[PDB]
Amino acid sequence: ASNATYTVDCEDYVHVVEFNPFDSGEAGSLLAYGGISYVVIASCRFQEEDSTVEGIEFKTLKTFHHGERVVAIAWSPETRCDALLPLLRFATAAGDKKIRIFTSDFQDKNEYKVIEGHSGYINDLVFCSPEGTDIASVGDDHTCRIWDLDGKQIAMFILRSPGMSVAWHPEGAFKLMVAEKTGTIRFYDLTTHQAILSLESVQVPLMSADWCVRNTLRIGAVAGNDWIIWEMPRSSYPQDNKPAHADRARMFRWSKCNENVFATTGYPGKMKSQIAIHHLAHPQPILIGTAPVGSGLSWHRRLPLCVVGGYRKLFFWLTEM
Amino acid sequence: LTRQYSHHSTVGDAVSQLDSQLMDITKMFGQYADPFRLSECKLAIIHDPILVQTLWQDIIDKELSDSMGNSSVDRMQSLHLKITSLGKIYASTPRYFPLEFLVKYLEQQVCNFSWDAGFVTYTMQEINVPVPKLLEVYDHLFKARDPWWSRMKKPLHLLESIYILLSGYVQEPSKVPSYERRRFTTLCLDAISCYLVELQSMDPAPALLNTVSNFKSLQAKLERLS
Amino acid sequence: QILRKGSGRVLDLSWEELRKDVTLTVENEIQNAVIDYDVSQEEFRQINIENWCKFYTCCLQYQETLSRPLALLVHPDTNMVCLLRKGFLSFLAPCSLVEHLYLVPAEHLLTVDESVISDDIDAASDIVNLIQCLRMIADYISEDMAYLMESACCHLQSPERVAEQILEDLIANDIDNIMENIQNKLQDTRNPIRAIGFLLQNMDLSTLYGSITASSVVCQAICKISATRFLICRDLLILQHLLLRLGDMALIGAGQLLHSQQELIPRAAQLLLSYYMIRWGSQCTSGIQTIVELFFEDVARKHFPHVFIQSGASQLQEPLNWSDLIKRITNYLLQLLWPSNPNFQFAECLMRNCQYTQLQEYVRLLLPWCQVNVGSCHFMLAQCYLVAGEGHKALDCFSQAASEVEREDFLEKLIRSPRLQYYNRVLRLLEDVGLPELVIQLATIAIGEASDDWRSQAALRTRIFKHHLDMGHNNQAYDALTQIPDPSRQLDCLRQLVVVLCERSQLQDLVEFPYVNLHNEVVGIIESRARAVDLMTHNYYE
Amino acid sequence: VNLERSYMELIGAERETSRRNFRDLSLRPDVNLVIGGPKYADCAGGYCYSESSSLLSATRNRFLHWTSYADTLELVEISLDINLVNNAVRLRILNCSILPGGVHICETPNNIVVLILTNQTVHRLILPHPSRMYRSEIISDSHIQSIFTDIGKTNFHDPSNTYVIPAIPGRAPNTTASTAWLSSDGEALFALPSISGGILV
Repeated sequence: ASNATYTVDCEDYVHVVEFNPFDSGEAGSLLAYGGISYVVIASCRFQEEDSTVEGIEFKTLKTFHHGERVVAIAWSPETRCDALLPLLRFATAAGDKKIRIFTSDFQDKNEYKVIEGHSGYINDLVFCSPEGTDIASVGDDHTCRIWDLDGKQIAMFILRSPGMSVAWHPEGAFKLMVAEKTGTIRFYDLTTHQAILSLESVQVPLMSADWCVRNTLRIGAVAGNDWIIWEMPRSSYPQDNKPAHADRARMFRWSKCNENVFATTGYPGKMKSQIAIHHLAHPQPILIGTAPVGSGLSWHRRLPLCVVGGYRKLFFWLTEM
Repeated sequence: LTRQYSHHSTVGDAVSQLDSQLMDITKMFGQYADPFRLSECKLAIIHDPILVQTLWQDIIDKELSDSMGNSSVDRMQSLHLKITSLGKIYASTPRYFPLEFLVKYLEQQVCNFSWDAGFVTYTMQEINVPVPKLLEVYDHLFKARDPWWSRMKKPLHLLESIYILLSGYVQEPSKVPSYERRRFTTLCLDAISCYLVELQSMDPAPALLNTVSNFKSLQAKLERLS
Repeated sequence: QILRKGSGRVLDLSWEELRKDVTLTVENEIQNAVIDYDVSQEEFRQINIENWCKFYTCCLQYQETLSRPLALLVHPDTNMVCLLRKGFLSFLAPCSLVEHLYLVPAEHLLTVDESVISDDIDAASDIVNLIQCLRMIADYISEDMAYLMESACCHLQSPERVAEQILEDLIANDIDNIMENIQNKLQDTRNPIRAIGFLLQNMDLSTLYGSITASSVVCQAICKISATRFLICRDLLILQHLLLRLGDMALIGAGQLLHSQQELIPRAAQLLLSYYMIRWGSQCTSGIQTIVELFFEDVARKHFPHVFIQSGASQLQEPLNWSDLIKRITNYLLQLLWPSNPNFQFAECLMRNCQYTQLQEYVRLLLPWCQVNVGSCHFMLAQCYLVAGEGHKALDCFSQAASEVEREDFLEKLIRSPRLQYYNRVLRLLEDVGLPELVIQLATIAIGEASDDWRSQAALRTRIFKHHLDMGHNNQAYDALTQIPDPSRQLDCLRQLVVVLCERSQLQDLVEFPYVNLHNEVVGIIESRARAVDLMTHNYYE
Repeated sequence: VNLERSYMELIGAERETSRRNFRDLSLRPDVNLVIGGPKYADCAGGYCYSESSSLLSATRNRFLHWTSYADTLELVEISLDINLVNNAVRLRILNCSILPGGVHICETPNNIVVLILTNQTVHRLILPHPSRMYRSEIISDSHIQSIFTDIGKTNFHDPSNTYVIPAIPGRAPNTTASTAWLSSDGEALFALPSISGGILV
């Protein structure tokens, strides 16, 4: 088990962690993490980006009182730290089945809006517009729902099982990916409000799916114990299927810098949650990390670096390319 | 394996062919590998581990039906002797003897047939497995928290087996070379302190109170021996 | 076989294998039909439809050929009737009276012997006229409207509001004056409500027949009965809302008003919701089995020797009658499936089985309208959430299930204060999953329930101490240790704290921590280890 | 009298992905392939055992069915009580088209006798009666054999069991009418339309 390259202390348990995938106009990479009753927004700078930094410079920028356990965080594309018009916008899902949109100027103006209408737990959410006006959410009510920033439901797709992950297509307009617990991944067009296509996993339950940003034909997921890769439009069947974890895989995320590298996490388990970093050319994980109990997995935008939340700590692994 | 496969008959042809002429290595390996288990002989001739462990378990099973048809204690003794002789055959090789798979699997059989708790400790000491190495295996198996022991309604019986190992050791100290005894007694006091903390975290009962009393008495005797 | 153009020996493919095999075969034909790299999305969709259509029409032509009619087998002594078709065997089973009347053609419905429906000729005639109105609705329901009702059941929408919307659309589109014809036949019905109540009431050896064919035939009988009776219940609800809007053909009436409102609303609520729940339950081993066939084989069938004995068949000399026995088995199975039995088993079996999803959906569809096994449903749902990693929702569901703990055998078997016993069980579960933070939170709640039992409080506080120590929360572990009421356990926890902090080299915290009269216990422990250990020093002496 | 007026069709779904491992048996009678012979329509039939209604009988809820098309007879034993092992046989009578209604089953105290008429041949099959197969009340259910289990041991080429219909007085062409039975003395009899308009026995 590799030790984490960097470790940052947190006030409480980290339930979710997400790097800002967008350019905020700052030299540092923005990071959001959700606790039991709060969301923290921080800036991270690494020695690999700036030779004036020894290891990791971690600065808390803002803390938002949430009052509920945060389960998912989505960054808005409008998020900017530019000194002329700073705007922080992100969405959260929590155990109360509500979405909260937070807006801040990083000064005194801190607003949040509550969106209601899911009848079950929300499992995942994303901003599903380049303009950052629309939010997609999925949950245990067997719905995928589309919301404006006004909290009005624009659209609703009835699922055949609980929606487990949702992702916007990185290049193609109007394409939403929805991963269902029974192994089906569906693609929806938000203009026509129609399902375009599905993929099926060989294993169940399907727990997380992500798009490869560097190769928009590739989808990766975790189902049962295994990680699964599809290459579109070649087949509805997996191209690759290999073991990820000895007992239940939970999260899958593609590296933002390398189309052959991805991370998986094991389920919040008695054997301390393993992070496994995989490279498609290798039959085994290139790195196996241990986090004592960790939830959330996110990749840095530029560096070959991933973060996992744990017990009062963030753990960072740099992958040698 | 003769005695194993209902006295294996083919083992007679195999032993006569092995006596009638000298055999070449390849022929020997293939034939005997597939035919009867012989990982200790394979190790000796050369001089998948999981597959070898599975084959050893299958060989033990054979002994087990032969003995199904015998006295509960007679069957036990038969298996003891067979295992002992064949382990002495592969004693110097650890790849031809799953040290961990074997202890786990035999303790599952002790639970299934419900035998004595001293059995495995006594058998491994008679093979000349060092008491420190045997304690390391038991401590590892206990710390592994295998759900199997709880499913069999007998984790306290597992810890009683551990107690029996350690008691045998106390009572016959020459079983550990004179040059390790101090370090080993300290290791026992540390281990017992951990076991007493875990036992005091569980619910109270007569049998538990007797086991706590036994370990406190043993701690006080080890402190006098240190 | 024909699409592949290939002489491959068809392996006895499993059905999942056959599905993958169809998919890959049609995808390959689509990829071959896409000649240009720049196909518009519309042209690609059109090509996809054309290729699947072509495969489907091919399956149809073979199914037509296998479906070709053979002959009849009638057993002289047992009266068993079989329809021999070209591809399969069908059995003819007697139809129940309600299904007979709904399904018979309108021309033959006029020649039914009213004496068989009821000893009461007028009740028999009213049932006949009602069934004719249900059919005039059934004949004008579009597929969009039938789907809108089935969608409403699946999405747990109110079937009543949806029956009303369907009725508005039927009236907006009444080109043939059908509403006038239904109105005219309803005027010929003397007591439509008694006829409605009769319909609703009639709709409300273990080794033998253990085969998969018998299991499928029996469970298909259940599916068709439940589907037919779901439509009858939908059309009956729309008709009941029309009868309410037409009933205003009069003043409400006080006596009629009070009596009708209480009686009808209670009966109706105890009616449409129950029918919807039964339909949802019906909708919910090298052979393909349905979840109902699985439940029948594993649970329901084991109870049939009791159903057979309770019926007064204490004479082992009565011959087996097929008609009586199938009707009894199917009614008893409907009660078990119908969420009206305390069995508490299909959901538990799903929780202990690899499948969980289907069990969540089964409980979702059942819980709003079925009041039988509600605690057992919450227990099953809690297991599904625990396996899904949603431990807080699991705890809420386990807490709801605890209330049916009164007169409960399954929870009594675990025991052979009740809330503290339940929390001790959930604590063992959270320990085995390896979630120490939640174990601390739950053990802190369980100390509140432990009120006067200092032994349970000592055990729970020792457990909190252990998990804080294992997590490295040294201050919180020390605080938990000071709260232990048992001095013996407190000393053993103190020994564990001193050892773990020394091994972790966290010597500063250990210095800060204010031991009471036990400063010399530490020196005695370290001295006992020091002298006991070898000359090679570490940091005990230091 | 519950006047059970209507019935409903219940599909006994053969959901076994095992096609009932049809013990394919091919009979080659000494007869030539008639090119352009009458195409008979596909037909089916069934037979119920004596004492099948008796709760202590070994024949309880047991019956036979068959389908015949062209040169092929598919025979099946079904029990509603127990899954029978080896309960399906596909008999192919090469070059002979099975007559519509040409299959007859007769029961005796010791045996089940299957009598088969084709366009050109008559056949007799002798199977053990279910009551003679089992001498011990202690049989585990998972191993109850069909009467067809030992069908591959019957000598079908025995002249006691197969006969070729002579051309004169012979059978009338394009007729489907036939019947077969056992006499009191255990003899097998087959009746068909003669070319002369009489009955050939």
